[PDB]
Amino acid sequence: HKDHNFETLVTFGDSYTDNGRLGYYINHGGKAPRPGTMHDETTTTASGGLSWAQFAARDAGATLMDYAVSGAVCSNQIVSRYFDLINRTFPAILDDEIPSFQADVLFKSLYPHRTAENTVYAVWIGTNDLGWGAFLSDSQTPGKTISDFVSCVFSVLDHVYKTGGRRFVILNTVPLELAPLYALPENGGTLDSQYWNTKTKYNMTEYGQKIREYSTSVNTMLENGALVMASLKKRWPKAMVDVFDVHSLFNDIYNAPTKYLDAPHNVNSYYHQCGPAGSPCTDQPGSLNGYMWYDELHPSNKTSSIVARNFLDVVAGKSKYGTRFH
Ligand SMILES: *[C@@H]1O[C@H](CO)[C@@H](O[C@@H]2O[C@H](CO)[C@@H](O)[C@H](O)[C@H]2NC(C)=O)[C@H](O)[C@H]1NC(C)=O
Ligand SMILES: *[C@@H]1O[C@H](CO)[C@@H](O)[C@H](O)[C@H]1NC(C)=O
Ligand SMILES: *[C@@H]1O[C@H](CO)[C@@H](O)[C@H](O)[C@H]1NC(C)=O
Ligand SMILES: [K+]
Repeated sequence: HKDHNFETLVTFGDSYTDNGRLGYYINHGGKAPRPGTMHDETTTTASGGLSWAQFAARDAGATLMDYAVSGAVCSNQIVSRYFDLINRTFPAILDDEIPSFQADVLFKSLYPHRTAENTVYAVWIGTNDLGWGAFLSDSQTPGKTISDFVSCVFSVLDHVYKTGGRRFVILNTVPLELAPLYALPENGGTLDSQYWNTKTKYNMTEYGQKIREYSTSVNTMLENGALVMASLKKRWPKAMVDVFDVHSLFNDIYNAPTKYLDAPHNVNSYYHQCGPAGSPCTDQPGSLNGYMWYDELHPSNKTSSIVARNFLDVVAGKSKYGTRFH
């Protein structure tokens, strides 16, 4: 615990990170928690267990403030999706998560001693922005591009910086073409999915290559844009900005699953298999620790634990997956 040089982990993102906040919106009339209150934490997330942020905070002996909301995009002004269950859009980072955090930091009951040195701020967003019903189906605000998505991520860091945060980690986009949702059926991919219930009406090869181009392009722009902003444009004076190349880590797990997963070392299918309505559902035999993917879109709790251990290495300034900018 004392081997990790922070006391508080603040996370922004989507269902890869969420530890109960969409559940709050669902159960409280589609409204965020009141300022100075957090949602109830769950230990059963979209991973089938803990999210990476929970593994990381537990191993660091850190308090987790997890503002991630399942379904989120970076900015609803760029692209949004309607969640009928809450009678509004899925919450987004700029529109919903950041305003919550900005209100909460004024409460000592939540943030007893938040300093530039003792708090790490992480953002992991893009899975929904780049995917079906968003940029992949050209559903964004007309004229917006994936370059505007990258600009939004840096705007998240501006808002954190403005509150006095200085230690930033951007987690880049995963290889979404390897998620069974976007993979070809011949390689374990879904047919019609709860996340894309018309997938089989499309050239699945073309859409999977398009999401590879979008994700790799965003990853190039996140790393070199962060370098420009941090090192040339003076955008975050005296901040430390890490980029965690979780894209390479996902490829490493996918390509060598016997090094990372328990039997059956499955990377191309998914543990929890639902019909295209999202119901009914069957779990595969054997351990969840033997699956890269809890479902066709979400990394397993086992994959999430691997993300967490590498994240802590990135925060320590000693990781093959970390690039640090002062
Ligand atoms: C991921 O979550 C699964 C499911 O909860 C965990 O696996 C089980 O762990 C318990 C405690 O060891 C066992 O008794 C069960 O037999 C397992 N399966 C079920 C259905 O409960 C797994 O340990 C978690 N992995 C990580 C890395 O946290
Ligand atoms: C959405 O609106 C319906 C009907 O107006 C209502 O019954 C329901 O409680 C709303 N959902 C949320 C989470 O507010
Ligand atoms: C589907 O997309 C792939 C990848 O671009 C292409 O090679 C193939 O010709 C396409 N098939 C059809 C029927 O359009
Ligand atoms: K610590």
